Amino acid sequence: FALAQINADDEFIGAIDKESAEYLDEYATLARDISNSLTLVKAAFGPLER
Amino acid sequence: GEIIYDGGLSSKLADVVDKTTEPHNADGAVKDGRIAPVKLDLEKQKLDKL
Amino acid sequence: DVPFVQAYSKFADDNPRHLRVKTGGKMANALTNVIRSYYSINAPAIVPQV
Amino acid sequence: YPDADGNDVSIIFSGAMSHAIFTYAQSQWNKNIIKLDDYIREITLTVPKQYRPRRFKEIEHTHGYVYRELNQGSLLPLVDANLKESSSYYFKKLMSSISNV
Amino acid sequence: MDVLSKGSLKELLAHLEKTPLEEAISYRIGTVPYQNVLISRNEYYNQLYPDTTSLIDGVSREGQRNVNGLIMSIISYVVSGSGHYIPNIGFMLLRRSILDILTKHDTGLVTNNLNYGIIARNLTVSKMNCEQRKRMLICFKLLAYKDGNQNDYEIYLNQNIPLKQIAPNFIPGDMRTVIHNQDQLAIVGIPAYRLTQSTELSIRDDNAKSYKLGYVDWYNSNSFLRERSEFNLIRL
Repeated sequence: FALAQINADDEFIGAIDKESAEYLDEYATLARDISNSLTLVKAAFGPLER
Repeated sequence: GEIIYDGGLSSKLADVVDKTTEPHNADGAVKDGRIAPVKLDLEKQKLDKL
Repeated sequence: DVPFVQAYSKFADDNPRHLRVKTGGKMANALTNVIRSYYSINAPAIVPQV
Repeated sequence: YPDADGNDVSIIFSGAMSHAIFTYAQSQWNKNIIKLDDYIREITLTVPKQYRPRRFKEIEHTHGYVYRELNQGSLLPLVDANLKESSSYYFKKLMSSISNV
Repeated sequence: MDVLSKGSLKELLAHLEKTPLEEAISYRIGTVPYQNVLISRNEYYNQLYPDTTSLIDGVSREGQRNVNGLIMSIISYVVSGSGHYIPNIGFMLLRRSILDILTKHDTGLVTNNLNYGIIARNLTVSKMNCEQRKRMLICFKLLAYKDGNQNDYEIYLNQNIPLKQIAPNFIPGDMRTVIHNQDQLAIVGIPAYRLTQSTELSIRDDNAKSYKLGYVDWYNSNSFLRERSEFNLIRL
């Protein structure tokens, strides 16, 4: 009944959404950090025994 | 004797901008009606905003 | 497909292409022809020095 | 004394282990140090066919070097889990990312 | 690479003045031309691909030590970027530039008694494109005018109508014709957008494509490597 209207016009520059494009890109940096951290811990600590 | 030719204002074909220029579209004789190139803040190193 | 794309791009100077068999590009062509040339003198010399 | 390719080689009295560790570290960092022209070639392969990189100064093209890492990584270790309980919290952050009317 | 990049008659003639005959010839034995061979093109077909080796393939081939072999080597260098294997030319001719061999009497080489029809047949003029045909005719005209054989050059053009249409418009002795010439003779050059790193069927087409693809890298990274060798040396 009270359905608001979403404009979302100023978000797009032509057919490109800058905020969405930039937000997707920072996951590539996160992927690099995950592999870097995992390998460094494996080399520093080796097999773990409890 | 009388001087007929001694030089004058010389026309140069090219204007070589001796400085780094950010990417731009056509302006001058040809004007580009399309939107200017979108500056995207990609390839971040430290992960901000994620 | 990330590890394969990186290795193929280094090998073939081109990324793997969809709807197109991946054979190795110019590196594969040069390697195949020099193998033929090594076997016999009758085999031609096709690959240039450049 | 100078090397054939212009490098400077220092002969000194040093330890066996200190020499082994230091020179191995040098060789590991060196394989990631490449010329600017080779770096541009690698960049050009990633970008679309019509895009090209802007040229640097003339000094940087003749003698420039850059350190690069070719490891792209993977998101699977974060992804591979039982996301049932963490999905609700992630969805709330997802909804807040886009500005709300 | 440098010769194929020149796109004007002025630039081509200037380059031939600065280039010794050593660059035209090669020291690799190669293979005998005019041979029906089967080559591997795995991009397209599983079966081997037939082709015929020629002097304009871009790969060094064996050539005789007569005057014709030297002229054919020069023309191949202009149109394909690589010359032939002529054994023991001698230091006297290697130091001379290509243009002096073509347009001077001090080289000690008798270039008269040359048949342009025989040379054109050996160079497979039917297989070369407009730019390669134009470059070949430039060499012929320089040779003809130096030896006073302008009539034989005209006779050759009359017998070959397709070559007469695209004949160069310069006269070897007149400088005004060289400067005002508007021919385009660039086999290779930096292209707008790019070209795919894919192979071609023919030996000539694939070798020509390899020159175009490598021109961009050669353009950027040649000045320093050449200078390192050029420094502390005397030119031939």
